[PDB]
Amino acid sequence: MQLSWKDIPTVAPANDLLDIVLNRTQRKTPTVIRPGFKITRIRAFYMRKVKYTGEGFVEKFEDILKGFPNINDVHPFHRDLMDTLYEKNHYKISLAAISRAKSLVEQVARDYVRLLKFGQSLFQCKQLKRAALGRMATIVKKLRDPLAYLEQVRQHIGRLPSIDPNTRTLLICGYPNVGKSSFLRCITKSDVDVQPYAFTTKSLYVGHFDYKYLRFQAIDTPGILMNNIEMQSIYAIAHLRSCVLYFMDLSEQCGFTIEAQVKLFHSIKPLFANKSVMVVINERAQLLESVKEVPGVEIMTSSCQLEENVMEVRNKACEKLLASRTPFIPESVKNLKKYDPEDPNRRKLARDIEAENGGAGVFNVNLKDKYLLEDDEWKNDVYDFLDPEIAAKLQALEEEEEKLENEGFYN
Amino acid sequence: MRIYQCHFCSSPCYPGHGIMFVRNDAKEFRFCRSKCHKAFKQRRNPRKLKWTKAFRKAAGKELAVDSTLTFAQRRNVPVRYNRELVATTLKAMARIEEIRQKRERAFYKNRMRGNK
Amino acid sequence: GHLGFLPRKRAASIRARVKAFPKDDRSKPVALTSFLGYKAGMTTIVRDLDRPGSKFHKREVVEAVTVVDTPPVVVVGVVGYVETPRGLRSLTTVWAEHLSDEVKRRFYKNWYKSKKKAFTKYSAKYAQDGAGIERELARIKKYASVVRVLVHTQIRKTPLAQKKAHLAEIQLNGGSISEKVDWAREHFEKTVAVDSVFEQNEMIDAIAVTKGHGQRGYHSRTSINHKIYRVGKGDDEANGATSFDRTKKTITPMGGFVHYGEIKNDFIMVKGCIPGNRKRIVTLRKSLYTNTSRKALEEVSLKWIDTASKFGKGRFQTPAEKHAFLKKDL
Amino acid sequence: RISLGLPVGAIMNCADNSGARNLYIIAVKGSGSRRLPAASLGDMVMATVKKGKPELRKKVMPAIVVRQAKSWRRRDGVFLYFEDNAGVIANPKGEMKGSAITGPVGKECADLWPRVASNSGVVV
Amino acid sequence: MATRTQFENSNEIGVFSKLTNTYCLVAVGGSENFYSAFEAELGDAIPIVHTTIAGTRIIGRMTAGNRRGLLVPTQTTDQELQHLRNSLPDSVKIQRVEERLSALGNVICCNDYVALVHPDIDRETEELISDVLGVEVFRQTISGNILVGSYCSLSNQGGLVHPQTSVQDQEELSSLLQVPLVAGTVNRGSSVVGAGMVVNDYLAVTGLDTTAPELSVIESIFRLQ
RNA sequence: GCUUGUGGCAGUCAAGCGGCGACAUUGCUCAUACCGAAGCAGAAUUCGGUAAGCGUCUACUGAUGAUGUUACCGCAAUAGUAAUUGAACUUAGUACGAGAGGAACAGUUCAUUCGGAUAAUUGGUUUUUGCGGCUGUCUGAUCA
Ligand SMILES: [Zn+2]
Repeated sequence: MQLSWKDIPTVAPANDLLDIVLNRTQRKTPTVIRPGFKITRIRAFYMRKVKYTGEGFVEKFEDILKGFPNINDVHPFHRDLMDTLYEKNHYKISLAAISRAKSLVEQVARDYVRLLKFGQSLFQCKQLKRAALGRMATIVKKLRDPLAYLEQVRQHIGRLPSIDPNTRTLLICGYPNVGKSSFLRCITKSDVDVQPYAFTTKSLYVGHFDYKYLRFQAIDTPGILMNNIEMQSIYAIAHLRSCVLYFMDLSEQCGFTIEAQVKLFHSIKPLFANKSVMVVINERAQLLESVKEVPGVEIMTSSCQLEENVMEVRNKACEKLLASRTPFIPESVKNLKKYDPEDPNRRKLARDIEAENGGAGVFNVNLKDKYLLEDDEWKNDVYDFLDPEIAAKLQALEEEEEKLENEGFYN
Repeated sequence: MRIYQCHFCSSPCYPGHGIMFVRNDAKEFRFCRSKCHKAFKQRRNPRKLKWTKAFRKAAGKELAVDSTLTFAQRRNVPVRYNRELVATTLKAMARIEEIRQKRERAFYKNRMRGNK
Repeated sequence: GHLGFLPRKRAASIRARVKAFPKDDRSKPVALTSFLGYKAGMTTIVRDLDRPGSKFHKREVVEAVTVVDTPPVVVVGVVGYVETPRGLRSLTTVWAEHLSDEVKRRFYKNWYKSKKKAFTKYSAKYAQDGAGIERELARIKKYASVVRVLVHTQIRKTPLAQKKAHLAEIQLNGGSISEKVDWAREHFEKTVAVDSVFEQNEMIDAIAVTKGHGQRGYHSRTSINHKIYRVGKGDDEANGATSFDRTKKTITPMGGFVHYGEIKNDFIMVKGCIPGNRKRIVTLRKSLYTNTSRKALEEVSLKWIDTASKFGKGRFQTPAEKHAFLKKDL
Repeated sequence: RISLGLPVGAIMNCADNSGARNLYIIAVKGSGSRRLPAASLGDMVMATVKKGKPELRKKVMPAIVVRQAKSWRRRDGVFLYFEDNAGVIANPKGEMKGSAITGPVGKECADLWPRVASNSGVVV
Repeated sequence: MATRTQFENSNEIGVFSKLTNTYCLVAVGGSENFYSAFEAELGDAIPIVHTTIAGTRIIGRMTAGNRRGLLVPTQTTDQELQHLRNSLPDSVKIQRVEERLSALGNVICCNDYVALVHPDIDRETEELISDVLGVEVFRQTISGNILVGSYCSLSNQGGLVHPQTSVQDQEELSSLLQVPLVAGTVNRGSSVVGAGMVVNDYLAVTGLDTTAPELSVIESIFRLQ
């Protein structure tokens, strides 16, 4: 499945949903009837309205199931991410209830349509018609609670970032918002709240960048101290192919003790060993030496507010992920200069002269003004006889008639 | 402009007139009028049709080559133009017509030989 | 069917009268607003399309262009109109005292049998300094607000057996109506040319009666937005030539036109096909307004015009070119 | 516009080196409405291969008409017709399958489809 | 130096343009901003002339030429020929061919010193191509492709071939051209490399879809720097 | 002063009506165009309203028939009315957007259908009953 779900249709509230379907049938079906109408016509008239009303409810329920993905069939990563943000049992219950409501609606049509088609009076068909649509309203009316939950999930699930577990990614982890949040914006074009309070980020972020002509996407964790919000990062670390970067501070940011960070690191050590982790830091060496026990980790003292150190860590991370006759050139070519985007004296182009003539489409492209001639002198001026040297050859053509105008037989 | 002469009749085909045929060996074939197109399908030989210049020049009805005619010369080596060349070439056209018309002053009575 | 034209009954007459004229221009110099002519067959033209942004920009294009015979027009009088709550009303009309025999024929059906006693007492009204004529003209200047000129075509100059001049009104434009009527004063018995009323690339519309079919045809139509390409002085030579061809030619095809004679007077080349068959009179009007579009404003660099005989398949544009074609002669 | 000469259901030859012997047309992409709209030179039509690659049984794929064989009016003034009608095989984006195209190819079609012209050697 | 542009939002740069080391040709049409693409990167280095071939916008595919002249199809009009001669330097020869083939850009490929032609072309035109262009001519088919000019792009610095040209095909062809050759794609997998881009000894233009590795490959193989 | 959209049975409560009782209540049984709201970032989209536009003997019509006589030129009371859908350039790969994708206004160019004209040209179309050719029939026979 694709990494985007913004196409899910909106789930209207039960109160609005009930009005939409009932009003839709009324406007799209005939209304004029009299007791003197034919019995067969009356039954057919009511049958179409009942059938149309059932289809309207089915369409919305059918479309809802189509748009909403199955929580346990998308991806092991997205499975938990949706579960953590949208409880699985509630999510399944809402979809299951929608299917049950649709099945009941189908039962409503089968039961009453069969009864209606055998009616013999206008009131019987009319009253039974209300009974047919009466249960549909009751079924939908009691479905208000699950419907509200679906809409809230719909307006939030589609907004979730389109993170791709399959492709290369760079996970960011460490003590809550210790320099890590600002790191993502430095790598590439992305925005993250920089205000340094403990949990500056509540959800995941992605920042795309390219190295070796290959796409990469950096991922920022909400924060790790359990908390349900923190649970999102735990599954991201495990089920994402990446080399996670651990963030710490030594001298400038947050002044926090490295002892707590080192001890907290050992808690995650068993889980994320298969990722070739790296450690970035903004008796101290001895404390880090405990983390250095893992051969696949390194400590990089760096500053998180300049590009030189940002690339130093990133360059190593990128390698880690993948570790798994003569030409003719006129002098005028190099005598000129590369196009200047904003120099007023730059060589103006027809793309700009067109605007001077009122616009692009209105400018009449003139094949003239780029002409090579000995001298123009006009600039505006059977046609095979225009080749030069014909006039000179006329000297061998004047005396042709002298040998045929004085001899009989065409005289 | 510079219309092409019909291959089946040598008659120039002015713009918007005549029909053209495109084959796999296209060598574009132009018919001046429906008669040539229909006649071409019937495999009528130009050397036999008495009313086409192909037969008239081949059969000796009129001359085949002349000094001015050799300069038909649908040249494809253009040179930078000038009004003096254009103006002078206009005089050549008048002389070309004059000499060609002068050449058009005799063979339609030369064939009268033997019928004096 | 199209209810805009139904009922599909007979046209009022062979001649079609212009129901509406250009609104007004009280600042531009006084000039005519319409003209008369005849359907002089049709021809074909080739030109380079200078239209920007087009699929055929700078490429040659073929289009059928109609030619209308528009011999000079002479003014026989003027008509004054005054606004009234019940609509415009004709106040007074005057005449030039020397209406041509063609005009005099227009007022008689059995012209040969009639004594031919055309305008005589009105003609005698010119036997003095114009007191009677001027006074009637003065009230028009004092009272009239819109002035329409009475003019007729020089039918004697057209290859038509009729000889009965077509007479119709043409509305004037310009400010200071005193000058407008004064303009008509100078033109009494004088002739006007199309070159003084139209120009190349100008947009015009023509109104005429469609061809009959012996209930079909014989209806007035006003196909709007027809472009004028060339306004040629038919009396002069090289009317059919072009700047980039510079060979002397005449617009008249070899053998003339089908059911029409040679052209020996002013003519206009118009885009499309003006309604009405050959020999049908057509009245010309200029767009009814100041149309502004790229199609209208685009100029035409005419390249070559077909002038070959239409009575079969043509081969040459002139008998001189036919020399490159004889027992019956020599 | 040009005169139509390929009514729906027509069959003709293939003008490309894709190996197809003949093409069968069942519909015209972007079909108009009124008599069905007959196909013409340069138009894209849904067609199926009658004989040739055996895997193409009852397979419908977009095709581009390169010849019409029906006399039509062209903006260039002259009226002309082709010896025979033929099409080419390409995807909706114009990615020609056959690396080369032979036989007459309409000038309008060549300009309309840049890649088809690139794959045609006997254009015009 | 390599430029990424489009004509009428089309990636086939070589269809609507033809460029050499001494002159540049660009097709006219509904759009006009395509002219400024070359002008911005060329300026006064070489002339840029708006022109059509037989009234078509496929000038790039219908014509072939080199720095010493131009070769145009049999359907070229005198107006275009006369205008082209008067809008180009003196050292640019122009002549029409008389052959069944018409799409010269697809059927023929040439550079400033060597040329490749359809093996089925007549013998007479081979001499004309060499004389007009002053270049060597060899009958060749790139990896069996018959339209050399469409699936192959050549220059003095180097050349490019469509991806099916294996290393064996690249090496054998390199002997004739005596220049490095790379087999790949342009405009994000477009097999028609010749039509997809136009390149010379000092300038290269490719379609918008051209990916970074494709753009770098063109830059490296053609030795832009 | 008929008609459409919201069920049967059973039960709590009550704004009120004077012991009855509204709604809440518990158990099973449009594709087009213009506006307002929508986590509507873009594209696409739903919802609500507006236009109901836009789509899956006699009816009619040809003709004729005192307003001094005729003819020309005019006004208009009145009746009918039409245009419609889609596509290409540019504004665009800009705005927006981590990315994938990706608009709008204005300025231009075309295509389908509908309708009024045209027969310049293309064609179904021949009593050019125009040429050339042919079959039988000629008159004894070149001549038909
Ligand atoms: Zn002929």
